[PDB]
Amino acid sequence: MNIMLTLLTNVTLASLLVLIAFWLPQLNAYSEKRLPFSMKFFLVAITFLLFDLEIALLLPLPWASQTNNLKTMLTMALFLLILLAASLAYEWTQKGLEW
Amino acid sequence: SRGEYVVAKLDDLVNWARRSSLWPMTFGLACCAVEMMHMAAPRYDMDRFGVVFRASPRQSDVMIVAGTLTNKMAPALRKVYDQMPEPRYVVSMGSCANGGGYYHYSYSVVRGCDRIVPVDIYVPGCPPTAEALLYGILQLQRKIKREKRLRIWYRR
Amino acid sequence: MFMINILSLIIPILLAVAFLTLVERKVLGYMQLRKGPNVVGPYGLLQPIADALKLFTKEPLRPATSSISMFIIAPILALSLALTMWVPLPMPYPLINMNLGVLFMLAMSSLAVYSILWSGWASNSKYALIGALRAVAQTISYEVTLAIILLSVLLMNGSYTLSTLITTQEHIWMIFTSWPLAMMWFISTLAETNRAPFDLTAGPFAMFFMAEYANIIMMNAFTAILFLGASHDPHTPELYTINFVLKTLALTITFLWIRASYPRFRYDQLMHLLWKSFLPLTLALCMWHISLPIMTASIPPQS
Amino acid sequence: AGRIASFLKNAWAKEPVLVASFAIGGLAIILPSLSPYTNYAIRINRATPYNYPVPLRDDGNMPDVPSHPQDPQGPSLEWLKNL
Amino acid sequence: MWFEILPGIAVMAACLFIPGMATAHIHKFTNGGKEKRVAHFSYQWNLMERDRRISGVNRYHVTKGLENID
Amino acid sequence: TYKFVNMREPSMDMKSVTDRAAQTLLWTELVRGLGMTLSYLFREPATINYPFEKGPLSP
Amino acid sequence: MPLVYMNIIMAFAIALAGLLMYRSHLMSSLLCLEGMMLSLFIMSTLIILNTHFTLANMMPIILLVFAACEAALGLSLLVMVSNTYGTDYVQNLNLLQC
Amino acid sequence: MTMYIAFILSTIFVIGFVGFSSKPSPIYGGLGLIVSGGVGCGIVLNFGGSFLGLMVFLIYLGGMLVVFGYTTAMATGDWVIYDTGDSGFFSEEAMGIAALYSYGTWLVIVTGWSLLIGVVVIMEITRGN
Ligand SMILES: CCCCCCCCCCCCCCCCC[C@@H](O)O[C@H](CO[C@H](O)CCCCCCCCCCCCCCC)COP(=O)(O)OCC[N+](C)(C)C
Ligand SMILES: CCCCCCCCCCCCCCCCC[C@@H](O)O[C@H](CO[C@H](O)CCCCCCCCCCCCCCC)COP(=O)(O)OCC[N+](C)(C)C
Ligand SMILES: CCCCCCCC/C=C\CCCCCCCC(=O)O[C@H](COC(=O)CCCCCCC/C=C/CCCCCCCC)COP(=O)(O)OCCN
Ligand SMILES: CCCCCCCC/C=C\CCCCCCCC(=O)O[C@H](COC(=O)CCCCCCC/C=C/CCCCCCCC)COP(=O)(O)OCCN
Ligand code: SF4
Repeated sequence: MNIMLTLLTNVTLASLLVLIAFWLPQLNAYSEKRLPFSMKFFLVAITFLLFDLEIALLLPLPWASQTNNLKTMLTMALFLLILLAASLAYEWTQKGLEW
Repeated sequence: SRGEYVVAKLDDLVNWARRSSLWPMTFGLACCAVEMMHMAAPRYDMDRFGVVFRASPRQSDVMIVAGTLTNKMAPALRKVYDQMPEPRYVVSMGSCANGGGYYHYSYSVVRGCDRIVPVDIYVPGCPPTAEALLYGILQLQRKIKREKRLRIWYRR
Repeated sequence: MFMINILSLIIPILLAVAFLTLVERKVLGYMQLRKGPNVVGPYGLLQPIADALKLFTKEPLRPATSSISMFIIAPILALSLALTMWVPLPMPYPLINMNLGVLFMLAMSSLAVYSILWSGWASNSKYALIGALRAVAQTISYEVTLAIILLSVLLMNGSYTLSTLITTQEHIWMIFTSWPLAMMWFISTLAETNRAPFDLTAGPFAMFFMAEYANIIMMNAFTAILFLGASHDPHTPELYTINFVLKTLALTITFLWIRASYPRFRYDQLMHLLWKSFLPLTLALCMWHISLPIMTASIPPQS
Repeated sequence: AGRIASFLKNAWAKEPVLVASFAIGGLAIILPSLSPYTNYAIRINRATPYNYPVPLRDDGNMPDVPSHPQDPQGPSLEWLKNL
Repeated sequence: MWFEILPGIAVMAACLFIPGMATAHIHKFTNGGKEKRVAHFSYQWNLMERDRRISGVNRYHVTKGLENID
Repeated sequence: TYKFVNMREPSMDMKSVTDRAAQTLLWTELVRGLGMTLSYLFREPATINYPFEKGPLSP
Repeated sequence: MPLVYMNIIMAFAIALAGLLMYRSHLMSSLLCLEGMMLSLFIMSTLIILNTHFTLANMMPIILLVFAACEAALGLSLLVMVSNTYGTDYVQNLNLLQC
Repeated sequence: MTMYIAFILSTIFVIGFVGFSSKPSPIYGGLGLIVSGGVGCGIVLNFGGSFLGLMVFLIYLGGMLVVFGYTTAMATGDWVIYDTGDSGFFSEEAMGIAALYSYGTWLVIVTGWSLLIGVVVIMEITRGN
């Protein structure tokens, strides 16, 4: 309720400010007179998406550190980060990060 | 009455706002651009008057034509002027822009930038000193201060 | 009195970003052996008001053929996100006390790119579309390392609550525990807001400017809270507010300093910078900060 | 031996970021298996009571189960205090 | 000189002074002179609801001491 | 008479390599540039107060 | 089964029908697939949270990640098709036929 | 009752799906999908899944639909089913999700292998030739 009211107020303030900005200079009369598709941009977007997925996997780490299974949790976290590094290394070596 | 008092004070406020922040885009055609950059230098510091350095064409109030306008260049200058939002002002700097100057009798030079766009202030000199261009900018500010739009709207 | 609190959070931020333009101009001028605006207002103070009034009275250049819907939508989203990102910040008491404040900040920052995408798309220009694509790629590339560094740092805090960051830094600052992550975070925040040396790119223009400057101030405040932990005594929070504001101001002036000091990168140069220097070190330090509390038996409390 | 040292010296030049990253990652992997404080961290995690300790029904055959928290029977946290 | 930059900065600081300070004062005004209660984990919420029920005025911040034990 | 502007050879001993790596990983020259700009901030500007002050001229 | 589950299932069905309509613009096919995934995630999260099945809270995340991977795959394929024809029109895919 | 706020959110979810399933001008379909995703995240957040809702809002919207829009721009009855008891001194969804590294080792292994294979697959497919 508080957060929804805050977001509503933010949006309303922005909308009112934009409307007055667009309509204050509209009341006064005036004169009033392709293909390329670079692939590397798509590749960097896809790499960002995959790294974002691995970040999503890494996110529960702060709570993962209180489990009484510290060896297993540490091993799995290090394995996930090692796999992230391996993905980065494979993309690096196969000329995936060039321009 | 209060009806004209309100529009007079609104005119004063709007004129102060418009002249207190003039954002120029400069056509650095020739040697007068050098004196423009010297007017932007630390000694004269155009920015201290609210006149920013090298604004974008879509957000510029005043156009400074500093150099010789050739026949090959006139359409580009006219297009850039047309792209500018209103209210818009033009300052003609130097003899070349004012009337052709040293190249007046030439086959490839426009005899004055006022054949293409209307001009508000003419700054004379070959080139005008940075102080001269600053004086022209302040004269344009005074000209803006003199103007009255809400009053014209009210009495019409 | 919640609406009063929301307004007292929103309006002062807008005033601060209005006068940050003046501060930047004066700082750059004095670092350039000149002055900034000193004619409008006693000390150039009335310059932002004149700028705003002139901008709001100038004819707006609608493309006359582009999508009007997105042309209006982009500034709304930009400014709404810029104002929304301020609510979880504890100074020292947050307006909205979220459990996962950090994740909400990250989500809003990720949302901030739709404004760039839509503005570039609705520019109806191929060159502006290319520029928008480059900007979006840079944004996403750097928020990757932002998120990774953020989780690595928060591993020492115990949760995603920003209020707990004050308790974590009661005795020492977080800058000492991890300065390399702090340097990388600072550079990533520079690249996030499109500030030099990463600045490769009427009314709506002013509103976009307000959104960017609010994002800059917010990012510097987030850095101050995350890495420079002020001391908060519960019986006088004004001391913490003073300290936090001073640190945020110092960081923003450091942003201006950096802008005035360096040339700018190329696109491929900053792409390579990130993907070949920050990401490997970020991963290595993430592994190190996962291992360290377990190795030293210093795991933060909350779970 | 000599080849490894030469390669490391050449890598520390013109590639310092990768050398630092690999060193940090290797240390992060190796050190936990050699640290003697990790068992202390596991014990600290084991000593945090999140749930209510449900009492056991006494049947006269539990000498090691305390009848009261202040009684000496049961686990002690003197080591945690000394840490 | 350089101190001519100080005024604007000062103004900016004053603006950044307003939000946080305001929040604090409001949290004092709407909570009976104390900090707003932090309620995570659903146990603190249970404590707040119990306080609201036992207050007698439907306000959690109205604390009841030993004088209410009779 | 001619001069060479960029004809230097870095020393390849361990100390110099470590110094270059420290410069890379700690951004020493960047702080040097920052410090020079900071020093430039704390000196008097060269701006005159036109139109109340005028630039020097000659007969 | 309350109305919220019905609404999410109906949203999934609408997204499936939109995917099967295939007016044009294979990008729209991918969008409909991902709307189907979003509905699946939403109602699976509702079911798991309602029943307080703690160990199952990991299932949505996993699903999300895997589905997003597929999107990347699909996106790549889309790009390839465009690189042959210049557009992602569905009717350009008629070289192979029954 | 707030006129069945959960029902209202689900209804807006349905209208968003109807709007984007018509597939008009895929940019507009992406807009409808963004609105629907925001509404669904709101549903999850209001239900009590703060972490999963924020995961929607962050991962889905900020990365995945962003990549979708980027690629596109390149081209041409409630409240009754709720529980009664409390959670304790933690949030149950956070504990269950964190159990992925202790309980769900197999899931971590298979998901990581799938993600690395997906990186390799994307690179090979995009290699061209
Ligand atoms: C057996 C024959 C193997 C050869 C066949 C190869 C086929 C593929 C190999 C992949 C299968 C891996 C099997 C591992 C199964 C995981 C479960 C088992 O290991 O026990 C776990 C033990 O965890 C171990 O630490 C797992 C470590 C192994 C993972 C690290 C590397 C995995 C890489 C394998 C392939 C991935 C891609 C290729 C990389 C080179 C559980 O830990 P624990 O805490 O007691 O119990 C939790 C339950 N509690 C909470 C009630 C207590
Ligand atoms: C709170 C609601 C906000 C809604 C919008 C309101 C906009 C903000 C209000 C604040 C306006 C600030 C005005 C301050 C201007 C004073 C500047 C003054 O010094 O100008 C001098 C006086 O000139 C004019 O007389 C000043 C006119 C300013 C406006 C007159 C009164 C307008 C008040 C009406 C406000 C009501 C607004 C209702 C609709 C929004 C001349 O200086 P100038 O020539 O430059 O420079 C010469 C340089 N020298 C001196 C170094 C050589
Ligand atoms: C075994 C531990 C695993 C965990 C740690 C890893 C954490 C993350 C680090 C890895 C991230 C990805 C790395 C990807 C590797 C790609 C390397 C590469 O291709 O770069 C080569 C060049 O780099 C190389 O030569 C390969 C790597 C060189 C060695 C790096 C360090 C190796 C180990 C050194 C430290 C060993 C341990 C420390 C010893 C000291 C005791 C503490 C080409 O560079 P370009 O910029 O494309 O071309 C130059 C012209 N533009
Ligand atoms: C014994 C156990 C210890 C545990 C491990 C600790 C190891 C720590 C030692 C190493 C860590 C240092 C890493 C810190 C970050 C390094 C990143 C880096 O070096 O990148 C640079 C590049 O970095 C930059 O250039 C960024 C500059 C951006 C311009 C702005 C200047 C910023 C400086 C102003 C001050 C910064 C303030 C930082 C802290 C702020 C905190 C709020 C490399 O790029 P290139 O030189 O071009 O070469 C790469 C190709 N071979
Ligand atoms: S106006 Fe005079 S000084 Fe300026 S470019 Fe022309 S000839 Fe040179």
